Amino acid sequence: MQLTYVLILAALLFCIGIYGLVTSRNAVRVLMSIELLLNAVNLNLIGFANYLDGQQIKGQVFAVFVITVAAAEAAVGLAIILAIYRNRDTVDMEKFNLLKW
Amino acid sequence: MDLATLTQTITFFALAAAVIIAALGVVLLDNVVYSAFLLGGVFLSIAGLYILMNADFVSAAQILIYVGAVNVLILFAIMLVNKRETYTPVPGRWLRQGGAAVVSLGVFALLTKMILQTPWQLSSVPPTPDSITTIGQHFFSDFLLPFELASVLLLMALIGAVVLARRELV
Amino acid sequence: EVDYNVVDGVVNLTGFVTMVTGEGLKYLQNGRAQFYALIVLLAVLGFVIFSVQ
Amino acid sequence: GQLNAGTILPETILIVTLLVVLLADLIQGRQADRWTPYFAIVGLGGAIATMIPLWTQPATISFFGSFISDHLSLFFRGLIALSALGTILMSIRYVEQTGSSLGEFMTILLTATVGGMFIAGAQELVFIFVALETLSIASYLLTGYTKRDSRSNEAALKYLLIGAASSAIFLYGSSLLYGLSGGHTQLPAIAQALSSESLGLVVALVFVIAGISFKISAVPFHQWTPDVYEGAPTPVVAFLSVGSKAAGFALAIRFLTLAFPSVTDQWQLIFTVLAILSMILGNVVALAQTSMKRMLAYSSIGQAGFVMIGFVVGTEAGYASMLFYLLVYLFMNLGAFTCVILFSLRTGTDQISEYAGLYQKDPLLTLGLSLCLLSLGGIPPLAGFFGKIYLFWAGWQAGAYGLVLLGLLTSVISIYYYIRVVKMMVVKEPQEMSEAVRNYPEVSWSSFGLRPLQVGLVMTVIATSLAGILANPLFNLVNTAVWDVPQL
Amino acid sequence: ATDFNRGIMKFDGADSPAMIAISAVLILGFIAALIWWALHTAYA
Amino acid sequence: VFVLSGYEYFLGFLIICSLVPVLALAASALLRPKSGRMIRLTTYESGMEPIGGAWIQFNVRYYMFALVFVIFDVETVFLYPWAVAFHQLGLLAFIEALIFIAILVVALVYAWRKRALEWS
Repeated sequence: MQLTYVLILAALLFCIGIYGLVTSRNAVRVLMSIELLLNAVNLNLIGFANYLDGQQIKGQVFAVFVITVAAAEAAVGLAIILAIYRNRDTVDMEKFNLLKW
Repeated sequence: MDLATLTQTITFFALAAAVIIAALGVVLLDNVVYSAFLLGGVFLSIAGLYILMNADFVSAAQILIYVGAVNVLILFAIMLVNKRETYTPVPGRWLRQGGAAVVSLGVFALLTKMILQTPWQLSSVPPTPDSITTIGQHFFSDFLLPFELASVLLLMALIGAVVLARRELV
Repeated sequence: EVDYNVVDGVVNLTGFVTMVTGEGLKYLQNGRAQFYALIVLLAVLGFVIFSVQ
Repeated sequence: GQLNAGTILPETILIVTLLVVLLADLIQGRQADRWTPYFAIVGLGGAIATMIPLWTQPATISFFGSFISDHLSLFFRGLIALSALGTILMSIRYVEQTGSSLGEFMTILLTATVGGMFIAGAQELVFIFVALETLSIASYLLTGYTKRDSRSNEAALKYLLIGAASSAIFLYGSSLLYGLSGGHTQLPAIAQALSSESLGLVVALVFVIAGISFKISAVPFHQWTPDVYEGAPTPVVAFLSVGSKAAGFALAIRFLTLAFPSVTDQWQLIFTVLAILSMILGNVVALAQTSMKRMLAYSSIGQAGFVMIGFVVGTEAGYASMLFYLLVYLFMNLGAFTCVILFSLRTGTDQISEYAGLYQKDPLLTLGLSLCLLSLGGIPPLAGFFGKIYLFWAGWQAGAYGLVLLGLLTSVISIYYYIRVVKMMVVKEPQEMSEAVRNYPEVSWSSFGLRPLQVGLVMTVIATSLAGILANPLFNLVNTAVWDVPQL
Repeated sequence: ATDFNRGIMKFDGADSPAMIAISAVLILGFIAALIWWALHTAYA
Repeated sequence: VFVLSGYEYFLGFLIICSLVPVLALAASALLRPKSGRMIRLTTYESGMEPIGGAWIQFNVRYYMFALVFVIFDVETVFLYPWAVAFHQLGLLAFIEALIFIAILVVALVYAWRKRALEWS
């Protein structure tokens, strides 16, 4: 058994990203947690492409696309963080409670 | 476990402990620059993990993008928003943190149950060492439409991130 | 007095107890994004738990 | 399979239109904004016009197992293209009035359109992900486009947070589907490689359902929608309520009928709970909203519950009722958002109380917003009555009595908060009119983009009123897009 | 309630909640008694 | 099964190349003045006290250069498997990669024309 260890490590990385997506006060640490989530998914994909689909490695192509889309999504997320930092001069997530009920 | 599979298991457990420890340091650290450097530590240990499971081009892509470009961008934006904010702890911190911990532990217990419970269809054929040639054959095959759509995604992401991170002094 | 009070009380009470559940169900959407993702993940957990018995 | 690149000609025309609009605003600058909206309109019309020869073709799975050009994907591609066409007709004066550039806005909007139109037919798991995050990232960029406003920046940040979390949950579901089916990424190959319910398939199902219901705005995942529709530009939220929701429903029909035709009772129970509590919380929280955009957000959640009534039934008429309701919902919601645009351009306000007394100042705006909001409420001669009639006819057919009863009850609740806006515009006295309507400008359709606004308003109002009684060609166009759904 | 207590219909303690409650149970109880009696005494 | 060849030296050379700054700094710290009962801890500031507040200016050029680096870095990592698997692919893959390169050339023209490649 070695694929299940890669999957359990990817699940632990996903839950470490979850605790931190919904915990962190800094808005950039939320994007760091989002990158942790995406790298957990990529660990699942590369492990599945290794232990199940080693000849046609479609999970590695999937992980290349996830890496390349997650790069652009982190880029536009830091753009949105800088745009919200320009007006309100904090980055604290507890000061972005303006669009309530 | 003579010497090769022993080295592979020792490397896997060392890199897994490095991912776990550095990812906890990304979350559970007060200094945000330490999280922004331990994120690169996470990405490097994950690239070593990809090296272990026969994905060398994807590991080099992981070093080139996540360490080389995404972490550098994150560090640049961290230096851009670097201040000395107080971050006064709100009185309802239990409702966020304890709920977040029990949700993360519930998702981890559920995922561990379905991972250890599922009969995965393990292959006996060894994988191909020539990964980048089959990925290049895949990019102009089955995966051609995402390959062309990724260019439009990158163009739109560059357009929007130039627009939103700009000053329009006119 | 019975007609104006009791029967119109049932009618206006039907129209009233559907107004205070939305003046008190809007506080479920409270402006915090991390609470919203917590609700999303609790929904994921609850739908897995209820979809398997 | 074999590559069939003649399928992508709507999206190819729209990608070329995107590139021409961007290159024109790079060459000419802001003075390129005088003709490039009309070029984007002609490009979207050309995409819809090239969809017409594709409608008379077979199923013709296009790329190497990566795209389906059947009538269902063609219907959804035409729906998303019409949503973007109405959005471009609304965002000519509104984007120029904020001082922003119109060409970069239109290229991000056309990128969202090609992302939705690629969602509309998609078999690869990675093509589903790439098109879904093309639409998602373009929606985050369109949400905070007016970056001098704090509400748009906050809406973009909390939209990117929820969307990235839902994207990673969707990707964990897609990675689990890649692992559970051996090594397959196409949805029919996943359907063939797994055919029995197990712990792990239910996990991938609920993860994918969360990532999809983020786009649907079902009730535990609805919470981005009121903040985004209060914060973002109003044509962006018109596109997000029509075209993004249509892309999410295209993803749901493409995914749950192809990748999961084995746990159909499980995701039908899940979407039953989503529909029930989505109708409830969408139609009773809009009673207390005092802004028109937030009321339209909660009403959009209620309309998503009404569509999920027909989605959860699982028959041919149920999918047809969902398609017809999305088709008429395009007309009524684009007309309502066109009137919200045309009132906020002249008054600068959004509150429902500030609409008071509009009947004598701007009669066309009150006729438009009255007809579209009453069509959203389910008033007989308009289109939404017939859409709800089909949604309840298909839903009493396959024994879903409680969902049809809840849909009728929440439509009665919906009538109150729609008729409140109609009461503000029509019923309120001249001596009781608001400060925005007292200082109302002269009605002039000649400034920069108010004539495309009037053209889009007249077209959507004529559609949402006349196309309820002329619905039989729409019924015929919809019911042939249901034969391409498995198990019917 | 005060708009009904004028002129000919003018009685002290008519819109009181005790009087409204006893008149409500009297009226609506005779309604329910007549309905149950019609379902029982009348055939078809 | 680990089938990659050449990475049994990569781990050992990573270990030894990580130890060579560690051994250099440890051999420095062994033979060194352990000294300084007064202030080692001073900032430079060109010969005197810290002048003018301990801050730098927010400048978004640091974001814009790393952003265009992210975009064209992703472009190059997509272009690597096209490049090495070019001898096994015909004119059609060259046309498809030409479409990819042309869309990101339009992205470079946008990054040039809008003032995002600027001074630093």
